[PDB]
Amino acid sequence: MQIGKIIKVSGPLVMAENMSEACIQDMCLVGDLGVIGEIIEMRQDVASIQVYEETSGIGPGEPVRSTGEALSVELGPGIISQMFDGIQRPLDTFMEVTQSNFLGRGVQLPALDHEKQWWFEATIEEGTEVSAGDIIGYVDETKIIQHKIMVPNGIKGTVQKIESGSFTIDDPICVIETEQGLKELTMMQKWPVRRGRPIKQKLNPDVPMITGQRVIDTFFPVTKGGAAAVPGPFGAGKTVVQHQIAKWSDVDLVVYVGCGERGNEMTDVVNEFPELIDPNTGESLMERTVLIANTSNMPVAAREASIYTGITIAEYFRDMGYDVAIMADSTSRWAEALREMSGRLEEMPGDEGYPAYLGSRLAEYYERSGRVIALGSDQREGSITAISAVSPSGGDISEPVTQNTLRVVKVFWGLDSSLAQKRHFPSINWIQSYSLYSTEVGRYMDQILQQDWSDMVTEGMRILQEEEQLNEIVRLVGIDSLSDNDRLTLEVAKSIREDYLQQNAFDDVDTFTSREKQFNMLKVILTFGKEARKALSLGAYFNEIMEGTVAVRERISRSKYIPEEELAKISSINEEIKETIQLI
Amino acid sequence: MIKEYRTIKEVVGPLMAVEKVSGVKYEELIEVRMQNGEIRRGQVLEVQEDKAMVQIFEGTSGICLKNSSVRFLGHPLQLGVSEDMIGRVFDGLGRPKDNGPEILPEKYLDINGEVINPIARDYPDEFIQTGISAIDHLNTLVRGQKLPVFSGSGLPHKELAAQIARQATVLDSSDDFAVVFAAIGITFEEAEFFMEDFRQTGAIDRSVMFMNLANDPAIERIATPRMALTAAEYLAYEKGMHVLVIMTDMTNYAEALREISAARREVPGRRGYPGYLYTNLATLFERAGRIRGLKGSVTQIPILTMPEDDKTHPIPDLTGYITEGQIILTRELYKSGIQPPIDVLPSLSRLKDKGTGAGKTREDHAATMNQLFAAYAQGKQAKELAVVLGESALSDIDKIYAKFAERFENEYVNQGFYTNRTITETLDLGWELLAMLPRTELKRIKDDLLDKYL
Amino acid sequence: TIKEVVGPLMAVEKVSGVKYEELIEVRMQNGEIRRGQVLEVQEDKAMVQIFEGTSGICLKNSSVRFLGHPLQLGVSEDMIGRVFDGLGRPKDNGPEILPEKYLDINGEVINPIARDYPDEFIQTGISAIDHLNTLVRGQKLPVFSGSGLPHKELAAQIARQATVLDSSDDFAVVFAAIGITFEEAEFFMEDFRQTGAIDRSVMFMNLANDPAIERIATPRMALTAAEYLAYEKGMHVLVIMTDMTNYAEALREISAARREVPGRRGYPGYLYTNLATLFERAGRIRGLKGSVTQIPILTMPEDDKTHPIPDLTGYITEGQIILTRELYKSGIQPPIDVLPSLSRLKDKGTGAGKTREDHAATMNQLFAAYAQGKQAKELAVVLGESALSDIDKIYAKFAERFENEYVNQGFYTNRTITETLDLGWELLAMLPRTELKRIKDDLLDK
Ligand SMILES: Nc1ncnc2c1ncn2[C@@H]1O[C@H](COP(=O)(O)OP(=O)(O)O)[C@@H](O)[C@H]1O
Ligand SMILES: [Mg+2]
Repeated sequence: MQIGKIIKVSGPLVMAENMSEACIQDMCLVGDLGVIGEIIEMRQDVASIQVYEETSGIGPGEPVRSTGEALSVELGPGIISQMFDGIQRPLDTFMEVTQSNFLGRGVQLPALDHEKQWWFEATIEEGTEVSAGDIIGYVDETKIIQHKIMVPNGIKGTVQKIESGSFTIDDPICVIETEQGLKELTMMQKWPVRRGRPIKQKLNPDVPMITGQRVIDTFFPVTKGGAAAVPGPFGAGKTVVQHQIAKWSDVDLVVYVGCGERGNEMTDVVNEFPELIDPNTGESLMERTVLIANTSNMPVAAREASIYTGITIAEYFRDMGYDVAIMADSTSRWAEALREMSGRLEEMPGDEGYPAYLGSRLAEYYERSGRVIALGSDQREGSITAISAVSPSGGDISEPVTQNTLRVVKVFWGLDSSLAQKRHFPSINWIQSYSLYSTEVGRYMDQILQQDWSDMVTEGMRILQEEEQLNEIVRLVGIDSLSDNDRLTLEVAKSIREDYLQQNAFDDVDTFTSREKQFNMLKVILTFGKEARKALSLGAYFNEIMEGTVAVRERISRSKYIPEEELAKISSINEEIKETIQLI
Repeated sequence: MIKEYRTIKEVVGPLMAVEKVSGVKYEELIEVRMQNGEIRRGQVLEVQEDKAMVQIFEGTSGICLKNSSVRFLGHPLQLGVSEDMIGRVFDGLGRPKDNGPEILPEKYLDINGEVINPIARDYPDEFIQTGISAIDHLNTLVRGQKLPVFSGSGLPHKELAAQIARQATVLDSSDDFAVVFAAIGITFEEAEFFMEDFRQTGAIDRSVMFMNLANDPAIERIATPRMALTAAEYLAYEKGMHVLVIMTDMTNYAEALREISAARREVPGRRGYPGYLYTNLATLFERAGRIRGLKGSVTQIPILTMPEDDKTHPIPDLTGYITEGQIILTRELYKSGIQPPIDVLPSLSRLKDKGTGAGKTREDHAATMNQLFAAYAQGKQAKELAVVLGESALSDIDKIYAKFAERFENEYVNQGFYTNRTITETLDLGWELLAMLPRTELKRIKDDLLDKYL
Repeated sequence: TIKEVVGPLMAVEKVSGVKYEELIEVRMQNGEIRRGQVLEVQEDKAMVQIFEGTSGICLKNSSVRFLGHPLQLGVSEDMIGRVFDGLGRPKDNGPEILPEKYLDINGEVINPIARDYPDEFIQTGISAIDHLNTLVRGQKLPVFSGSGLPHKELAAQIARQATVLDSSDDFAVVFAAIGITFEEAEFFMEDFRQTGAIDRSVMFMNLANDPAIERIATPRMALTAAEYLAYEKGMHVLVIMTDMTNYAEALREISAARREVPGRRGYPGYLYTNLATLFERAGRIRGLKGSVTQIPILTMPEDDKTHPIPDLTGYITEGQIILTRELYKSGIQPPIDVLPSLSRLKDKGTGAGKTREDHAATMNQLFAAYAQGKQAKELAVVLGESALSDIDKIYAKFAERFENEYVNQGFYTNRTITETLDLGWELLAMLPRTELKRIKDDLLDK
């Protein structure tokens, strides 16, 4: 191919001639070392290149080679349970091969293993007309996840040759007779991270996702193919939420993305995820997870394409017919990487120094998520659920990153600093937060549970809102200025906050709560309210009720710790409440 | 003779440079054929000598300077018009996206359109019964008027949009509105809400829709209103239809315009928005009105969300300077469960003079228009101090005003998102909406209509 | 060979094989020898900046030779106890160090998955830090200060009192002064000698009137020495750098020399990368004995937390230590405000086996009581301060005793972790047992 020639090295900027055959946004290897660069400008045969590694020691005369493609990702068998960076460099392979704890400058390693032998099981017969998305076979990459080999986009013709066998991702497995002629296919396909993968049709996300987090699944639920934003101050619990969602969501595959990130904070995901095991399968969390781990030390191009690298992978398994959940922490540090490039490209700055296309980039990202009909004859359905953490300065959400995010998403989990200092976690503001899936979800819930669940959530929200109104009266006038009915509502609302909204992510049992356990728990909290309400109407006094319900209220608070196999020990509280209140 | 240049000189970011060209004009539309078969639309921003600086809609990412072709079409951005646009759903550039029979357009029209001669204009005076009393009485809409709705994120302006589309029509006439809807830079689920509503009500069978999404190119978001208006002026000034145009969100349009401006390295004006924002928006809203000797009309209802609920923001401010009035939606009303949450005090209509007394109501309720304005003002000043402090200055001259508000916002202004009321009903309820204020309080010129009904 | 001499810059023709940031040597017309560094290089020419300046240089009769190598550090175990330049040159009238080898000052990039959990406790001797914002081995815990705030003394107190308990094997302190005055520089160098802290420390002193290119090389010089002592000598290395604001300002000057358009707030666009490249040269590493712990110190311009320098730093470092002007005007030493301060790894270095089993609870107790006591004082000022709750009254006197006795310990007072925790109980003993967030089994410490 064509080999460029450096004519200028100025900081991170490198100029090179003999680049007439190059294209814009192409990834290049700059200098003798072959460090990573990207073409940003082009004039005749002089290309302007941004280098995202140290350019120290590089000068004119040294060669420059183009990879013939923009920033892409290798998609095939051997991608699951791998830890990449923003530009999809195999971090594990880097430590095993180079035998060092560092990232060698100018070291090129393939993302996937190109020597490993996978058994390809052909499932399609020859003479069949194939199009993009059509499944020609599969590979058992994990015990549960079936890696389905699909026809790459742009390929359309007749299947000539195909057979099952043990191949690498380089070996040809299928030959398609096209209009051009013969085209060989392999188990791997390339795709640019900045381009969204084609679909057959976009659908509405109406299926609720079980996260195990009570405050989330009950009051502010997100659907499969939905999008949620988690803004807040530092130390509010953004990351803990991202963790809890990643390891409990009823989803086929998880794509976690460090944007990002703090050095000693990235360590947590890397070490903790391979240590978690689903009791049903005996498999580790990583075995259904593709991790993108970026420290702040990583190249800015990798930090900027971090969420686009992840969602491209998420789209890949989405087309296969799986439900994928992609986590982003933190998008503010992704936007900061975007802001850095804006200044380096010397563009006209928008709001707060961010590029003027910030709102578009965020829109492009979230509109690539959702419930879709994947390409292919099967017309199968897949989804991508995007959950992103936002880290605004001082917790002020009137900043560009948050506002532009809330404009394209429907779920907003606002973190409150005053709540985090009360050890009230997750610190989600039940008054300020919202979910535009609430009505549709409650409809789904009522059907699958055969309960009046949607009325329970509504009443639950009504009590919390009445609490807010009453608390102002408790501040202006005395606490003894409320009627017994007002005193009861505050006690019921207190139970909702402490026994339900509050959820310890580090407790062995409280870390997760299934859909049925949430129902029974909310049932006994509301049951206490109803019975005590009726009791007051029958002449009973407020103090007499509380003094005689110490034991049963004690049993309510600990209901969050009741094991999932003993859900009847939560349902039995309903009877104890009635009998206890009836005695009074 | 088909023109195509295969050598690109320079690509700097989103901008391009093509040399050795001739006969290339300003604002000319171009096409770039990628090496993978992809075709991208572009626009000639500037021409010097044998050179042409152009901008590509989908960006210049992945473009070679030796293995690409740039076709110059010899015409600006156009729209394919026909008799069969009604019932169809189009792109931001006028391409079918509803998977029906593709239409063979009769002709192609410049989406910039042409400026109506102010002498040839026919001043709007035909009353439109929107059904909503807050609009119909106090901020009256007229056929040919440009009357926008100023709202905020989370507020039911989408519900108000669909409502008006359902029940608005001209009195004592068989004329039915042909609705041209234009979604601008909104999400899929936002766009799906309109697609669903238009199908259930059957409004799709009498409408043209131009759906532009949020992750569509910024240039396409800019082109969408001009695409819709070209279709509107076509159906009106060539088919004789009375077209009702509804656009949302105009805030997205302005943000797209700001992004494009910075990409062209133009110096930002006030609050970082372009200096030509007034002019640019004026090339859209002035497309409304009527013409002498020509049947049909064009009525616009722009919709925008005010950033941080600030009315002094460039987007609603410059909109207010151009359009003939505005309808304001506030959260303080919406929090009271009011739908629509219309605040009549910041609201206005500039063409309500000839619309009133002609279509309605011979000063029957045209006259009380300035009273409910002036009375609700003091009714709010009174309610402000009487709530936070003690006994009002007067329970007959100062707290009487408070009585005429609370219910006359929970009832007089309430209405309903799927509820339709006639003007007669509105002027009926209105005389009953003065509940309860004595004959001392109504300080108007007449004693006639104070006796006919309560 | 010299084509142009523009200010501190220089244009040299006939460059071939000249690399970026390569060192040059200038032989002037009078025989004076000066060195420089390539800031920008093309085919026909290269732009360099002379360390000693360009004043008095004749363009016609001067010669320039290229060394074919960038800035290097002569590393050795004999660095301990030595005070160096910003360029690594001896500044203490001692013998020249015989180098084990010469290293690049840019270092290498640590693999994100090659890191270990922060584990051990570092006793800074300061109660506001060790207890409420604990420093952990491998952590990046910065100090956010302002113009006129005593971050100088705080840097001196930390570098003097910092120790590892109990394992005292190969602990060293690398100190880096960046673009500061001679007074502040002399204060540090004198304090290290008088206290004997010099015997286990390495210093790299860069002054304000040193060229901007030397100021930029200073953090890279110190961190290279640190990672040498850490990785190759298995030492527990603590790195302290101040002022980091001077570093960011130095970048602006070089960026303007290369005629680069300034980014947000006047700083180069690649500011984020540069700070991260420096700060992330820390943390425990899998399969390595020694480690690097960093305490970057910076002054926030106009005390603005939204300024690029402290804002970007927070996105890189695990927390921050805030110095406020209010506490300084009150006479609090150190003026650490514990409410906006944070350490994200503190739990990893406390508990049992490290510090004491009552560390975490009293921390949450002192924090909650100080916040509530701070709020009760506000009500007192606006209300009568006479009818306030009897329990609230104690909270106000607690918050006062917490700032004047606990936080205000002095700049030359060293507190062991036990002495810090014991004093915390004497403060918590002001309130009744019914107002605590500690467990009932914490009645062994009363
Ligand atoms: N669900 C939870 N259960 C228990 N502790 C929590 C929970 N969420 C947050 N925390 C505590 O709050 C702190 C905030 O952690 P992190 O998520 O990193 O904050 P942020 O990401 O908001 O800066 C953690 O150290 C953790 O101890
Ligand atoms: Mg976090």
